Amino acid sequence: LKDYYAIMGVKPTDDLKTIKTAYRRLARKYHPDVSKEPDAEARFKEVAEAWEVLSDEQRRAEYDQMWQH
Amino acid sequence: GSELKDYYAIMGVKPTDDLKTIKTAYRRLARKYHPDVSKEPDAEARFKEVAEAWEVLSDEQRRAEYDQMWQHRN
Amino acid sequence: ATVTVTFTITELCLRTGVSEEELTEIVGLGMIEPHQPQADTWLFDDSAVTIVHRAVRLRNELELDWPGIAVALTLLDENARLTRENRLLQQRLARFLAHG
Amino acid sequence: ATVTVTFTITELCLRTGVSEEELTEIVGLGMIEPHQPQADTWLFDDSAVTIVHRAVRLRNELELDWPGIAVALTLLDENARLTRENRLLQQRLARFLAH
Repeated sequence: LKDYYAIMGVKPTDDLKTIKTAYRRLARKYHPDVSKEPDAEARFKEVAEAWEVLSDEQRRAEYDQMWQH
Repeated sequence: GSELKDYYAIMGVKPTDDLKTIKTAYRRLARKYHPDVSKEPDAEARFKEVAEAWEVLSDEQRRAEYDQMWQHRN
Repeated sequence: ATVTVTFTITELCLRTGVSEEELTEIVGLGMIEPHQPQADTWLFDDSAVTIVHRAVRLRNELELDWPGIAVALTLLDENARLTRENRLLQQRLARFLAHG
Repeated sequence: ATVTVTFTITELCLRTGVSEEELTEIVGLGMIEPHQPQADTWLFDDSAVTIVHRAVRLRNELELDWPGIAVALTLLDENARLTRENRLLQQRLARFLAH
């Protein structure tokens, strides 16, 4: 199990607006067409996967459950 | 002894267009004429004119005044 | 089997997943153009569909509003063009240096 | 031994004319960084002022919201890098032709 919130540098209690700002920052940092980082592919892979889950209310709800047990 | 330009024609919009529409046209023209990407030979001069039109049309008070002056020119 | 494919606003919206309101802004921003801009009905070539799909992908990947997407795509394409030009100049210099 | 004068988001707002709410988004977008991001009170240095001024100029020029400005500035930094490289390569070609 991955810590999606750590990957995105947000708190488990943050709202969608805050997580989206974080996605924007991290996509700018690590997107393959924008990044100058040596580990861009690896880091963007983890960020895009986390955002895929956290951006969706239902997906985020089940992830939260799954992380407690 | 002054100048009065056709700001609506400069921005490619109609005198009746709302602010949202005019702002979209500004965005389009600024992207077209931006010095780092523009493939237009007169980009600097064209953008200057666009910025002048937008400076007026984005201000609802200035716009109202311009409309009155333009409409009634002889 | 050459063909010309034409979409109405509604057909284009269905093909690309963008709303009619978003399509209006995308047109206003100069990202695509209908056959006749001031015609009473906008019609789009399928070349426009391709452009909208690309912009939709970038909107998803960077989460920018449409004006930011239009600009980002323009800069990406200019940078890609310069990158190609730089590679060409590097090759030309190598060719010159080989000639002596 | 090296000293960097810092100041509040309120002072950052005063120096830039950008509201504290907007400055908070600009921080969130990673355009500027407070000295201690986790500290109860964010403090910034003069370089944050320089970055915000450049961003304001681009906002006036292109009328993008802050996320679009952040990306545009990054891509423009890349454009300038490629342009410097283009010029250096052109100079090397001239140097060859003149030898």
